[PDB]
Amino acid sequence: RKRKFGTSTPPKPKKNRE
Amino acid sequence: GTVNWSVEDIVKGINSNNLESQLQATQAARKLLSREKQPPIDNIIRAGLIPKFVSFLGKTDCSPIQFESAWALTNIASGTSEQTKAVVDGGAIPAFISLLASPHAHISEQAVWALGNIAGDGSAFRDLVIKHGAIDPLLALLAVPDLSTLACGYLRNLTWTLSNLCRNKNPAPPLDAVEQILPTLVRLLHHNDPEVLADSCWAISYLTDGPNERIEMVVKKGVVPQLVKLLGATELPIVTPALRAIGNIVTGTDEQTQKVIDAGALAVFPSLLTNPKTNIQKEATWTMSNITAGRQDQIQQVVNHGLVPFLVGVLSKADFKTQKEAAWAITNYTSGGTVEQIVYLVHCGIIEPLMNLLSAKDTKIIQVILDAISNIFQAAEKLGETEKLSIMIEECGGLDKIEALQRHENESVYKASLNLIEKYF
Repeated sequence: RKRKFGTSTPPKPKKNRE
Repeated sequence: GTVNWSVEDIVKGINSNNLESQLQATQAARKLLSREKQPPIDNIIRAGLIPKFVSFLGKTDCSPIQFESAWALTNIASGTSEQTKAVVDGGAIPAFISLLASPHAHISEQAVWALGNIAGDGSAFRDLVIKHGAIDPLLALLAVPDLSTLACGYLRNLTWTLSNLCRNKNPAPPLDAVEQILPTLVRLLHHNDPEVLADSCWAISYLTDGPNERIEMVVKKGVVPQLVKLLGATELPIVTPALRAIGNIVTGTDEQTQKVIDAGALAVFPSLLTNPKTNIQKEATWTMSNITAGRQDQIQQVVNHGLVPFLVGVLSKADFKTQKEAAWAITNYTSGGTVEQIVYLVHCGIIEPLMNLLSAKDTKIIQVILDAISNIFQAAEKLGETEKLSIMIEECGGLDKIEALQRHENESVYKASLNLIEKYF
């Protein structure tokens, strides 16, 4: 009966350097 | 000097046979690609500039053009998968890996950043970055007695790139790469910088999302106590990934879940289950649902920590998704629990909120609730108290709900509701 999965948001996959 | 150039002027400067003119044009391109709104990435790619930047990456005698081209390519690789692919197709991966050993910290940092973007595109480019040999020099950059001697931004970028190398799951990262990275990840997980801690926790959460063997690789390193500590942190950016990792771990075997329990995690769930952040409440209730799907001694640990009233609370009032997770937790509890544990659950007041939730329009939660009711009724049977539970379900208005469910679209709802009405009512 164990069910696997599927700022506080997860880190961005990509990041621009401004 | 190099501000607001045209792509045509940049091309003219880069196509000149003058290294200094090429450097000025490359800096102009960097400044164009680092502007606030609408950087002309596609126009830069169309002009054929990526191979020139990649070649500039190897100009050891002109560190400025190395840095400028690394920055420009980093910003191109930060865009669409096609733009990142354009950077990769220019041969940038091995060039950036070579730059990882530069004596200039800002250039090696930019190389780390670019590889982070490339790996963050997805699993194929992640695995390609790994195949080119990025992990060894990346980890060498962190091979110092004390991480506090490194610049904060440098360390944060290294941590983020490593976390991207742990990310994505179709396929998951190569097992050998995960084993090679894990010790440094534990080191970072014990660092004092909140951003480093957050990204390290996110990497651990990536690595724990999958088959129980991956969970085991992570748990064998002894990180669960630190994860529980971070679960107790005041900063939500740290609590969120720590809670994700703990939930992932308790989706595994009963022994891994027991590792989580022995570390003291349950003592934190009174707060998590009442946390003002909806996502925290939802994921904590999901974690609880997977813990209630465990052994009877683990359900008993849930009971001893006083968490059943908190499950009643979440079931009574919360975002609907959290209430669905709580329904799952209740059904697992009643499926695996002793008769005494189910009696305790009823004495805490689960029946009324369980019944009030049967008016939802989501079929899954209705099935889950009806199955929980069946399990509680079986416990009552074993106790010869079926009629009393019947009366309780009638008083709070659940009988009418079940009767209405007798005429429902889904076949399982139909059957279960009619079985309940005909066997207990």
